[PDB]
Amino acid sequence: DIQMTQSPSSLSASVGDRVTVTCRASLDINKDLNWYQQKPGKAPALLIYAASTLQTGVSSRFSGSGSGTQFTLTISSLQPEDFATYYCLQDYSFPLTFGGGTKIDLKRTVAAPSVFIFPPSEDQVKSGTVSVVCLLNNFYPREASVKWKVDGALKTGNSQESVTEQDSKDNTYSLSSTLTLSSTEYQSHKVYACEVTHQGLSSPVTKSFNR
Amino acid sequence: AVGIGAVF
Amino acid sequence: VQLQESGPGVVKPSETLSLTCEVSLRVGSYYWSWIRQSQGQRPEWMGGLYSDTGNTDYNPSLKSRVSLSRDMSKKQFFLNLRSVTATDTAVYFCVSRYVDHWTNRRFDVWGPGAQVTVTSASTKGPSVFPLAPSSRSTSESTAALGCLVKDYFPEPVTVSWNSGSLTSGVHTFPAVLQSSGLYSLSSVVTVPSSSLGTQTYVCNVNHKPSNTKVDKRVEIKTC
Repeated sequence: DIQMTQSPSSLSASVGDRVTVTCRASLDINKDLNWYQQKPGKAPALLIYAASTLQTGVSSRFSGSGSGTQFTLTISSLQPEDFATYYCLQDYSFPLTFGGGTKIDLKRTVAAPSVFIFPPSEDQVKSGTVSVVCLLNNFYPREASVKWKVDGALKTGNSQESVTEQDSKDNTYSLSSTLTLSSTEYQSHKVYACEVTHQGLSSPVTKSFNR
Repeated sequence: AVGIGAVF
Repeated sequence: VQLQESGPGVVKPSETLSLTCEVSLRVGSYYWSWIRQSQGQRPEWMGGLYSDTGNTDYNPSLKSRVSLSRDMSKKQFFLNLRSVTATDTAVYFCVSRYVDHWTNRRFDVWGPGAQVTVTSASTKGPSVFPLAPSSRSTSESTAALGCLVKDYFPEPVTVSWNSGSLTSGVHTFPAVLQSSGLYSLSSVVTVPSSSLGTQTYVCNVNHKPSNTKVDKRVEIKTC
C-alpha cells in the first residue's frame, strides 16, 4: 500500500499568517490527493481534491499544489476557525490511505513545561495495581518527549500519554505520562524518574522519587 | 482514481 | 444527501461489530465506504463498495474480518467487523463519494460518526486516588496536585475541584481505555504552595451512567 508522510505533526501560526502543510507519497500518485480539515468530534471536511481543486463552499484562502509524490496545502491568511487538524488522503490506488495529520494551533511565546512526578498513594498500593503519573504542565509548543528511567535504566512500553487541547486562556498544553504497574512489580524497584525534553529546556529535566 | 461513483 | 451511522456502542471482544448507515437521497451509482478513526490517530479506510453492483474493495489490514454490503431498497449499507479486539475501539464513519457529471461537482458526504468501544466491561463507578504534592516540592512557589480516576465504564466522568470554586489552573486529561477494559484519567491543578496547609482541596468525580459520585481530599504527606 502507498502511505502519506505528513509534515509537520504540529505547526504554530498566528492569525493572518501564510501557512504550509506538506504530504509525501511513498509512490507516484499523480494528482489523486485530497486535503481534509477536521475539528474535534466532527467528521473530516473535504477542502481540496485532485491536488488543487477547491471543493464547493470552502474558503478561497485554501489552496493546494504538487504532483507525483510531493504535495502542499497552503492557508493564505489564517483565521481563528482554521485552528484544526488537517489530513491528506490519497485515492490513486486501493486501499485509500491518510497522512498522519497536522494540528495547526495558535502561536505564543515558548513556555517550558513545569514537571511534577506523583508516586502512588498507599491506598492505591493496597489495591494491587498502582499508577505513577508524570505531569508536564503549561508548555508550548506541543513538541514534547518523555523518557522513563527506573533504577537508572531506560524503560519502554507500559507508559501512556494524554494531552489536553490548547488552553483557551494561556494557549498552553499539559501532558500526563502514566505507568500502570502491579503493586508487586512496583515494589520491585526503588527509583522512578521521568526525563523531559522540550524546546524551552536547554538540557533535559528529570524529576524522580524513591519509593 | 478509485472509489468515486457517478450520477447523471 | 445525508448519512447516519447506527448500531451498538459497546461490543464484547471476539464478538462481531455491526453497524448500519442510513443513506438519504438521482440516477447512477455511489461509492460507499466505512472509515474509522481511533483517538489520537489518523483515519483508516476499511473498505468500500459501488452501490450499483455491491462489488467490494477491502483494506488488506483487515480483509478477513471486514464485510460490507448494501440494500438499495432500504437505502442502507452495512459494516460487519468480526472477532474484534480492544484496538478496534474507534469512531466509525460511513462516507459517500460520487461525482455529478452534469454539474461537475465532486461530493464527499460523511456521517457524524459512531463511537464503538470493544470491552467486556459492564457499567461501573470510578475509583479515585489522590495525587499528592510531594513534601520536598515545597521549595518552589507553585505546587501541583491531582486525582487519578480509574476503573469506570462507560464514559463520561466530570471532574471538579472544591465543588466548582476552584477552576483556575485545572487540567482534566482525556480518558483512555485501559487493558482492563475500563477507563482511566487524571485531573490536576496548580496552586500556590503557600496555600498548602491552609486551603483544603477536594476533587469531585461524577459518573452519571452508574449514578455514582466520589469525593477525594488531596493533602500533602507530612513525614
